[PDB]
Amino acid sequence: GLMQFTLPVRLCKEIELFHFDIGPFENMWPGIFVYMVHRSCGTSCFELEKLCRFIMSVKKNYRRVPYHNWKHAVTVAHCMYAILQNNHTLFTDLERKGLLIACLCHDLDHRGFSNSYLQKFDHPLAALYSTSTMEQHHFSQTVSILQLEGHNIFSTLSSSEYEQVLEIIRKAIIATDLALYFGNRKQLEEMYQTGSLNLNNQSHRDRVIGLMMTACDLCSVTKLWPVTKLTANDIYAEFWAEGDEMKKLGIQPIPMMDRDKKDEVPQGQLGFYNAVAIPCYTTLTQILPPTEPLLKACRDNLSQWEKVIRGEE
Ligand SMILES: Cn1cc(-c2ccncc2)c(C(=O)N[C@@H]2CCN(c3ccc(Cl)cn3)C2)n1
Ligand SMILES: [Mg+2]
Ligand SMILES: [Zn+2]
Repeated sequence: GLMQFTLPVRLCKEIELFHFDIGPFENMWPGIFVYMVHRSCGTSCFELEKLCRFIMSVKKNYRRVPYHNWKHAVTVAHCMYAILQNNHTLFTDLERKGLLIACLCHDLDHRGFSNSYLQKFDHPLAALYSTSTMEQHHFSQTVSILQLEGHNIFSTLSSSEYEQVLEIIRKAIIATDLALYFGNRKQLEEMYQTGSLNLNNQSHRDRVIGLMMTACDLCSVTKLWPVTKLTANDIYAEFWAEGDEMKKLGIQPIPMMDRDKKDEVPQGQLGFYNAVAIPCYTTLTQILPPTEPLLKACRDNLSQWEKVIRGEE
């Protein structure tokens, strides 16, 4: 009950900002997660012992990949923490619980390869789950860990509440399949512009939560430029590895995954900003006005990639 988590002064103040970087000290990240749960959810939300064990079993189930790793998980959960803290009254006790856990679990057991590559490889997972292949696997790994002895962090919920939170988690993890993002954001754009967006409508809440998941997943593009630039190295380290595995299947990869084409990266980034990132944060800011600092930072990074292209860096 009375056993609070306390960060050092700099992290105490900066953890509240959208552009917070969790740091290189891996042993501090569990603690930073529990801190976020306690302030976002309460000190009564989860049994500490159950939560600690759960977190450690989650960490162990992320692989040693350049980008889709334990650090990405914690980084996505922080961006959701920042959203939820800036939007106190909008979300239910169940949603706050579920969404931090969904963010921590969203890339469980990622091998660093796209849905596309699994399907072209003919991976077993592409037979078990024909769409959102990796995301259905992430949800299936999340249920696994929740079902280890001592790892049921939701044990104090009723049967029906437990079913709702696992449905919040299922939808939130599926929503991280970027292929689903474009149509979701368009639906949200019309609903907002025609003033029919209704947050008591559950089908509507699910779409807004979907877009929050995309926002949190892409939050690399919302950091300060030195963080954004160095994070791009880890992302393209996985893209080029996949490119290499495509070329082993006898398939020319897209330029995004071809290391021979590292020259076209700065133009590649502008398209991403213009086609995904800026639209994602713009729509998020219309629906949830206090998430504007995400759109501001993303625009700052677009300007930096236009300077790279101009050779101002
Ligand atoms: C799934 N996802 C996440 C990210 C992400 C996230 C955070 N920082 C950066 C990229 C991207 C992403 O950058 N992808 C675009 C899509 C096209 N692309 C090209 C295209 C041609 C060349 Cl030569 C180089 N990159 C970059 N895609
Ligand atoms: Mg993913
Ligand atoms: Zn992710």
